[PDB]
Amino acid sequence: GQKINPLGFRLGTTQSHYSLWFSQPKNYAEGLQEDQKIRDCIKNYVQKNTKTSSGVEGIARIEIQKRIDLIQVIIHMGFPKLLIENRPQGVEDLKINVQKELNCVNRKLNIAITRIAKPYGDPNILAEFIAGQLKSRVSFRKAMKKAIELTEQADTKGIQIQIAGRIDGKEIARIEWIREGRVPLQTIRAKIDYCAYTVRTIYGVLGIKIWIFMGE
Amino acid sequence: GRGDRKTAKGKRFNHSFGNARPKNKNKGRGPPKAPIFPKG
Amino acid sequence: ARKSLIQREKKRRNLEQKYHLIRRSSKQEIRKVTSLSDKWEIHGKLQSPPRNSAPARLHRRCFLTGRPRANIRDFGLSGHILREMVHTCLLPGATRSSW
Amino acid sequence: IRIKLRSYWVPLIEDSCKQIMDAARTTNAKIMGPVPLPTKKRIYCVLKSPHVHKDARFHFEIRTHQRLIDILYPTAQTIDSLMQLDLPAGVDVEVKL
Amino acid sequence: SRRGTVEEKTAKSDPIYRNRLVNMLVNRILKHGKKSLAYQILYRAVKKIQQKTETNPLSVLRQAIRGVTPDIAVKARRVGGSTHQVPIEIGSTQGKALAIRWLLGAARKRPGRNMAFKLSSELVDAAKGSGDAVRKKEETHRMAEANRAFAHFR
Amino acid sequence: VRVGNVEIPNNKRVEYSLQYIHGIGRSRARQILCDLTLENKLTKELSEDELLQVRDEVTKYMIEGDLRRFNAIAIRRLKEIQCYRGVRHIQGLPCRGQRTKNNCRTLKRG
Amino acid sequence: KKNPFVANHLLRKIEKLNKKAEKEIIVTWSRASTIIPTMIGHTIAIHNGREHLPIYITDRMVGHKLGEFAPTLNFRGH
Amino acid sequence: WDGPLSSVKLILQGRNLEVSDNVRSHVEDKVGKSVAKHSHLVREVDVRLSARGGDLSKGPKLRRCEVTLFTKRHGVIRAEEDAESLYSSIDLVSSIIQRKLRKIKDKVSDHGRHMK
Amino acid sequence: DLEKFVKSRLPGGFAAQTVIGTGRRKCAIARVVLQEGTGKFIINYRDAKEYLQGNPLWLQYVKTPLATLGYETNYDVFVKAHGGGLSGQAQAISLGVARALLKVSASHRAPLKQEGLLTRDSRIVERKKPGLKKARKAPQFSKR
RNA sequence: CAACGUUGAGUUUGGAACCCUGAACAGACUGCCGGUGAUAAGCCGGAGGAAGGUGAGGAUGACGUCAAGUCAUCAUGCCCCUUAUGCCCUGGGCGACACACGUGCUACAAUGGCCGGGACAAAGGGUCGCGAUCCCGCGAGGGUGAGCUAACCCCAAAAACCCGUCCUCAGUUCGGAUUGCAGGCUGCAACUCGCCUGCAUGAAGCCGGAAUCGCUAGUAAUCGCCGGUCAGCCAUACGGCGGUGAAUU
Ligand SMILES: [Mg+2]
Ligand SMILES: [Mg+2]
Ligand SMILES: [Mg+2]
Ligand SMILES: [Mg+2]
Ligand SMILES: [Mg+2]
Ligand SMILES: [Mg+2]
Ligand SMILES: [Mg+2]
Ligand SMILES: [Mg+2]
Ligand SMILES: [Mg+2]
Ligand SMILES: [Mg+2]
Ligand SMILES: [Mg+2]
Ligand SMILES: [Mg+2]
Ligand SMILES: [Mg+2]
Ligand SMILES: [Mg+2]
Ligand SMILES: [Mg+2]
Ligand SMILES: [Mg+2]
Ligand SMILES: [Mg+2]
Ligand SMILES: [Mg+2]
Ligand SMILES: [Mg+2]
Ligand SMILES: [Mg+2]
Ligand SMILES: [Mg+2]
Ligand SMILES: [Mg+2]
Ligand SMILES: [Mg+2]
Ligand SMILES: [Mg+2]
Ligand SMILES: [Mg+2]
Ligand SMILES: [Mg+2]
Ligand SMILES: [Mg+2]
Ligand SMILES: [Mg+2]
Ligand SMILES: [Mg+2]
Ligand SMILES: [Mg+2]
Ligand SMILES: [Mg+2]
Ligand SMILES: [Mg+2]
Repeated sequence: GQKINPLGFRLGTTQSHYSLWFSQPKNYAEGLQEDQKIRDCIKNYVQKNTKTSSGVEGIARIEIQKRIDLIQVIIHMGFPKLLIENRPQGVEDLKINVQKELNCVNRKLNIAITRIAKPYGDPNILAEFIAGQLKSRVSFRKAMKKAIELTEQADTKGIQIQIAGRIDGKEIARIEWIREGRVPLQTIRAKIDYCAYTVRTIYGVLGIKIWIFMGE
Repeated sequence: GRGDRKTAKGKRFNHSFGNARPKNKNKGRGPPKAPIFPKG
Repeated sequence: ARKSLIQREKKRRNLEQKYHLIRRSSKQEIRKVTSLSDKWEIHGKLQSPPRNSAPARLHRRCFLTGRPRANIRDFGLSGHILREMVHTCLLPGATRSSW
Repeated sequence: IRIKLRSYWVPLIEDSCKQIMDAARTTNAKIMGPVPLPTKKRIYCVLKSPHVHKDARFHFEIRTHQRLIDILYPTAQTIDSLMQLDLPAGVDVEVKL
Repeated sequence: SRRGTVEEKTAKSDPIYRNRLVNMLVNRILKHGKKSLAYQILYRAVKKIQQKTETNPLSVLRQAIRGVTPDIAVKARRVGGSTHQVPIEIGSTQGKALAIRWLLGAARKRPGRNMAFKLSSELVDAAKGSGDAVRKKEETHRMAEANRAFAHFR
Repeated sequence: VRVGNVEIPNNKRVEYSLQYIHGIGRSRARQILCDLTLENKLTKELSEDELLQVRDEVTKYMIEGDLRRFNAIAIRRLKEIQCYRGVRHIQGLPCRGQRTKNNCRTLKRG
Repeated sequence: KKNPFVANHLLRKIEKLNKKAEKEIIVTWSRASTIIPTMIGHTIAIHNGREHLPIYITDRMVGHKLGEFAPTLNFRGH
Repeated sequence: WDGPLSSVKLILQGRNLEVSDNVRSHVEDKVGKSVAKHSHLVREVDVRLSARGGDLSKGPKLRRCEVTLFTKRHGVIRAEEDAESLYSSIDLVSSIIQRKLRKIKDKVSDHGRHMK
Repeated sequence: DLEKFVKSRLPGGFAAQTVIGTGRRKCAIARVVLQEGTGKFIINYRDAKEYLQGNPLWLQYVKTPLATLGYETNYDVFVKAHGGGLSGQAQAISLGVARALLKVSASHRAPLKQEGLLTRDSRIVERKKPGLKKARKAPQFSKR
């Protein structure tokens, strides 16, 4: 059967929103469009500028808070050694482009990068990791178990990892999943970080879903 | 009868107010049916 | 869908921007001004601008995908993308609602 | 001066109200309170699936809450104390004078 | 109804006469849940029955229902690969139900003008035992007794 | 009273009696009755004066013969024209923009 | 009180052809445009979607549209 | 097709495929036997044909016939077959139908003494 | 005329008075001022039998909380009502009366709890559920 | 809530005492009593209580099944087209028509149909918008345009119900198809193919064979109101809101 994105299930209980703004119903469509444009930009830039310098760049999430004056972007990021160490620091170099995109009329932009302490207590980062290893034609067993290890030494109470597609390039697709510790998906009180990710292989697409249970 | 566009009912169902089902008291309805003279 | 449909739409928008106030003007002109044989020529003016200049010719498509059907206006988005994005919490104020 | 706050999430708007009400309580101007207005709640429903099945729906709302705050007498200090105030990025303020 | 049985519901009293019976019949006469109309129809039936005869209509009720109340009916049983009509005996509430029902049924089929006229016609004909709603009950008995041999719980 | 336009309203209220003429619906009936003549009774209770008034008033609006040949010459004309509506009148298929895949039954019965 | 409709190109074509007093075949795609008395005795070939069908205009035609006279759907039998 | 079966609705639907005259006649014959003897019960025969494989798709050349029977009383007789040739498939379905039918007739119409 | 009887019998608005009760059921809300002397039923500046249409049922609902007592000639009732239809307004009037009655004298409790007039009726309309015609009504359904 | 007076009201006073709004909090846990039960979980009853044994509805859908559905939302392996299998345009077409199958509306009438006069909702939507008032039209609509970025103003008439007056058994004052005439609106464009009005027309159809579907209480039945899509709509659809309110186990 189908479950609900455990993100969406708890909204306004144990999980905040990402875009924190408000708009009158007409402007709502426009504003949403703007958020999409800058999320697009900021993902593209970081992808191209970090994967040229050969590193694993966690982009954990993008929080956007619109105020009448200044629109502020907070990047939750796992390893900003790639973004900070380059000479044109990501702050300014992105500030210029992201402010090219939305508008500068009545709105100026502020970029603030946040270091998420434990990178492997976040699903999104971890799934980018497995995506890297499976893009390397490492067997999925090894990748799964490495992820499990890194994470359970990274302080996690429970985790469930699913990988679906043509596995090892074999002709008939399948679904392989591992549950570890304790992961209630039905308990609304439980803090649950979910993430979905997609990979492009020689053999076509591969999906990864990850559940992380941080406690109540 | 609800399928009658000549009746208040049928207008009200068809969502067209018209000669039969008037907007206000000042819009002329169809020619009056008022007179009858029973006595006794 | 096809890129070319989104392009058709863009070009319609642009043309409607060009001829917008001309349309309002010839419209209030044929509305307010009598003399039927005069309205022949002002409706000869109406029929000159490109058929892609009419506001009834514009068509709203979802701005992420471009899906021509199923567009709930407030979000300028098609139902599916709208839904996934309700689950990744990109929509401010959006909550699964049980009344 | 009457301000109409409108925001989605509750904690942000009542905290923002707490800031305004205490910043106008400090500067000694009289306040007619954080009067709750009726919550306006929009329902939309959409097809769960990308094809076919018509009975799979998804109901989601948007809840907007409206607070009203009436400050009676506008001191120079009161106007400046409430024009300076820092209100979180998810609340909207309307000032009718 | 496989698991739970039914709890009892408050037996009401008709507003004018404080009766359980009259309220039973105004509930069974109901259609599209307009009680406004049902009460009117039944009260004009009491008016025509007090018009035709000088006897207390409150009694003509008990005569009408004592008259058409079946004490026995049959039921289809599957016994030994054989399909039997078995004369199962009827409870009291079910008796009053059946009564009110054949009364109302034969009342809806009358040739007349109003419903108050029909209902009064049939209360008048059932209180004397003179009509279709009593005939129907007696047929149920006729077909209960011809089948009397098939009750082994006898 | 037979005299009104060769036809027979019979033993009823006057309006719904007058309606039996082809050419009189609900509107012309209560208009003629409650505006010009002014009287509402049974049919056979109509005094000679009121009756004369009625005949004289109903004589200025079209009737069975006239209307039947009127719509007949409209339909005829359209059939000669060879327009679309006419093609449909000739063929026996609905011309008002109704779909032919399912229910023509009223008009297909012929 | 409201105008009837006729397409521009068509109206000036029939204008020129009525002025120069000749009967010529006019190929038109306006199935919309009304037949205005100033066009009678003309032969107008209207688009049915593939072929242009010639139609001869009569006194009777006026007040109608053009595409009434050009059958679009090809149907004979089952 | 049959007169004694005239009371029955024979519905022949190509799904992905084009129906010929020989397919028609063959359907009438093989479903014909199946139903004819048990006709008194039978009501509606729904036959769908699904072809796949060869030049159309991946996998073997499969032609799959689904039939469905209803009786005046019992519903839902479902028969699904996969084979090489349409003809083969139909023969298979008829083989199944016959069995299910005479199972129904067997159960109910036996005056089966069922005591319980 | 009745507006002046209600206005002159009650100077202090609908809030001030000592003995009050509020019924609510379905979408109908009714605020009930109880008074001493005679008896009259004024519902929204109109009479009981006027407003409630004289459907014996509804009248009986309104007059029932006073019949378990016998105070019909001892009390005078003025109520204002909005929301819903008239049945629910009748019920709400019944309840609000029961509450005002427990406000006057607390010894009325034992009759009113045996009759069951003190309980707010919780039954309200069930929402429309998607894929269904109304509430529990499913579309006409073909097995085939 | 009351008052002053008006149908335009005021912002014109007091009250925060009723209601309502929406924020915090309390309340229901077999918690208490009695009876049962190996002591056990519980099961029948009783008290208090607005509520009593998941109090009522909703979101919630395990491991998996059907190589179910979807490459026409989106993404994608591979294959294939690439002066055409891509792209611009105006007309058609998706709306055809011997029939067959399914979902729906209106019905066949006095528990009813027509008319006139009275009463009571909820929830919604609304600045390229909703549009009061007034004026012209029998009428859709047309001219005028307050007020309102919405507990303020508008859509807005709720309809069933009720007091009266007609029909009291008819293919009718039932039912309203079909079709003609004359128009209104949207829109460059209403013939194929929009919707709405006025006059006329007045088909079938007397509760429907075999079979079969929905429902356990605010439910069925029955009455209307709103929304989204939207220049205009094919909406009787779909998503909601309330009015009246059963029988049965
Ligand atoms: Mg599963
Ligand atoms: Mg009628
Ligand atoms: Mg309509
Ligand atoms: Mg109208
Ligand atoms: Mg007028
Ligand atoms: Mg594409
Ligand atoms: Mg459009
Ligand atoms: Mg048991
Ligand atoms: Mg309802
Ligand atoms: Mg509700
Ligand atoms: Mg459906
Ligand atoms: Mg519906
Ligand atoms: Mg005050
Ligand atoms: Mg108890
Ligand atoms: Mg519960
Ligand atoms: Mg649960
Ligand atoms: Mg599959
Ligand atoms: Mg398929
Ligand atoms: Mg492709
Ligand atoms: Mg092609
Ligand atoms: Mg085209
Ligand atoms: Mg279609
Ligand atoms: Mg067509
Ligand atoms: Mg009325
Ligand atoms: Mg709308
Ligand atoms: Mg207007
Ligand atoms: Mg007939
Ligand atoms: Mg009849
Ligand atoms: Mg069933
Ligand atoms: Mg159940
Ligand atoms: Mg629309
Ligand atoms: Mg329909």
